[PDB]
Amino acid sequence: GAEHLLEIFYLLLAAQVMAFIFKRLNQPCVIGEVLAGVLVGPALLGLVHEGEILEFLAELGAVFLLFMVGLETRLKDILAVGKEAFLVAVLGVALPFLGGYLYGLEIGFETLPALFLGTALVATSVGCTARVLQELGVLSRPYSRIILGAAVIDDVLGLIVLAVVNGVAETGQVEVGAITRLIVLSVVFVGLAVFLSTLIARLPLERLPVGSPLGFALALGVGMAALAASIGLAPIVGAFLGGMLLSEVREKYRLEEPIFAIESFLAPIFFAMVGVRLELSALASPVVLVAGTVVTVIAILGKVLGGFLGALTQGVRSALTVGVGMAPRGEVGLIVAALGLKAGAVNEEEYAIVLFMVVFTTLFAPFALKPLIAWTERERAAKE
Amino acid sequence: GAEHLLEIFYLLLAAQVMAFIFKRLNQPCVIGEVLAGVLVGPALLGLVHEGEILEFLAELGAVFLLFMVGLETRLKDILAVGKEAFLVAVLGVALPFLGGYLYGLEIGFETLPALFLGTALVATSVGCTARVLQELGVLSRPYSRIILGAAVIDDVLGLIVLAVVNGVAETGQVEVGAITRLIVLSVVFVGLAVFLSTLIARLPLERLPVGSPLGFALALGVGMAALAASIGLAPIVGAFLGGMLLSEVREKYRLEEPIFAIESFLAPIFFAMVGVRLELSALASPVVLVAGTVVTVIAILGKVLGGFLGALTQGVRSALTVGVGMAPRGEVGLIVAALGLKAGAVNEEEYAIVLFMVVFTTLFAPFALKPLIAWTERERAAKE
Repeated sequence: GAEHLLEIFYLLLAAQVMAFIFKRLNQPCVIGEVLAGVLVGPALLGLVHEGEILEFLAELGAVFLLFMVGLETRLKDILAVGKEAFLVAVLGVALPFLGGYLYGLEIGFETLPALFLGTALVATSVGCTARVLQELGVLSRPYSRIILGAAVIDDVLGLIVLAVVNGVAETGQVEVGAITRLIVLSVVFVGLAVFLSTLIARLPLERLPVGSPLGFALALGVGMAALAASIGLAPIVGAFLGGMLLSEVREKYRLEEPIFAIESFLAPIFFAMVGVRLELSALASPVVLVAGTVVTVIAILGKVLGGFLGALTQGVRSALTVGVGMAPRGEVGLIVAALGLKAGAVNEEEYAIVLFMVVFTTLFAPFALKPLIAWTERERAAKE
Repeated sequence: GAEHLLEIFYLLLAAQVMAFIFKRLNQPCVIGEVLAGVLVGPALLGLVHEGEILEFLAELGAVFLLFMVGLETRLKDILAVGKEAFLVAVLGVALPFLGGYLYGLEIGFETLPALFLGTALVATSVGCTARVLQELGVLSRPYSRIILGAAVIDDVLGLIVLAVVNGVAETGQVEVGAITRLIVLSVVFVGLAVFLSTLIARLPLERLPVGSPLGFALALGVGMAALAASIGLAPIVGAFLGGMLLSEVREKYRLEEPIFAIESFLAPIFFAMVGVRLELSALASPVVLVAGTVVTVIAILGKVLGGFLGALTQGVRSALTVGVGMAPRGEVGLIVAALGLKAGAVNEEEYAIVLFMVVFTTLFAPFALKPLIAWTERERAAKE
């Protein structure tokens, strides 16, 4: 009711104000839209509290947020690259996950809670890294295609891991059987989506008893997510594949703009509500600060070697650009933390740590990647 | 959760299918988007049931639906007319309200429930009537401006009535004092909005600590609705005035399209959920059919004289065009019925009647108004 209408108004308003601040600070994405949630949240103001309704508008936020990403993914542009991206993607999953789990047990975690920190480090922000390259306008360059190409695959792998970890979360001590079934269910469904998505362009929706091409995209997006839930996979990342289907007809039917108008509404709520859950005790906690800073460096170095050994193919100057470029975590890492806390496998202390590092990784991207792209362009300006 | 994601998917899907059907039947608006709700609803299929979440997504639907209308209202175009529209608007409120209340007591209603049927007959669909004139492309003609101009004012008056009726609904036997306060609160707030809205064009949002002109429109829209609720006025119609503010800067900042992309998402849910609440007993009820058909004719004739005596100024040929043009009820009439049922002042039998006539009035508009506009154009083609 009007209880929540108010609450939403304070969420949107605070997010707008915090957004104007951070764009003026030249820190593009997924920072102020959280701290705005902290601000308007219980911890500081308390104009908004977490209700079941505002928890759902946070789901649609994450759903539409990854639906937008799945809509902007071209499977022509990626295939010309991804062989070298799939080398980075596998390293992108492998290196930081161990960094989370191994280091996690040393901070006194259990079996399950340790896996969640790893999965939180597995993810990569595909949204923020693209934003950085857009202003530079350098994205057309190949070393940018690898980073984004890997980031797409990596986020899909971050789902399957998270899905398995949650399968072990729901039911403890789960045998490898239920795990292996998710891996098969995931791979086939994705491959079927990829397979179907390639067959979409040849099939216009005109025969479908549909009232308009926008409506069908939505109805398909929510349906693809709901079906993913019935299979026992995260609905958030079940919509991303529903957008891969429509990514080829993206321009033809005029989708990208309106679907972004919806997403630009709901996506703020998701990032705020994640900030709402943060605590005063959580922020500035003596052990969290140390281990939070440490695990952050573990995340970077893991990505450096992962973005080097995997990107080693193209060049030295390029390999470094990929190592730093895969640094940001952002959206999915929150969908991990957000998922883990609600299942009850994530402690308030852990949630602080995850929200601590994602902030500092996103802070690190423009302060680092920006001069490197310049230096790579210089070396290529000589040898061309 | 995935319970509702599913439910939403069946709502959107059914609405899309029912929309393709009705557009093919040449019955433009707010018919299949309800019966789709009946279809997927308990009464027939039962894939969707009414939860608290899907009741809220029905509110945002009605909110964004009237926010869209308030955004498309120009206060330059209206002022050149409205003197003759305000003659129709007052008749538009006066005639059918008595038709509801007087006739209502004869069907065995009480004091309060009788007022709701009247208020349900007070409203006019501004959305459907505009749609009809768009295809004909005749809307630029003046006799179309009166109908729409009156329809805008009428819907604002339909709010204040409904607000008073609800004030008497919440607390029984309410003294004229609390009623008179709402009338003052309503008139001033609207006049202030109208006053402010005229002062908006001179003031671009550029100085506001805002991240983007879309975000501010939303945050303002929800805020204007939430503030309306705290005053004890329907939030649904508190957003309409928040869009009047932005109606002058409508084109400048590129709002109309994206805000319609959101509304084209949420607005279906509102019309479906209204259909969901309908009953098998409600549909095809022996007394409902009679009184439902009767009160429908009472609604038309009330609008005929109201759209004649008020529109009598321009011409005979035009006066008839207005009488029929004000026939459709649509959106707000549901917001009445929907409001009345939840407060508990509306019986299942009454809800049937209101949803019965709005269907038959909307059905009546194209089957009637269409040839009349032609005949008015012919008489004007001779005398020009």
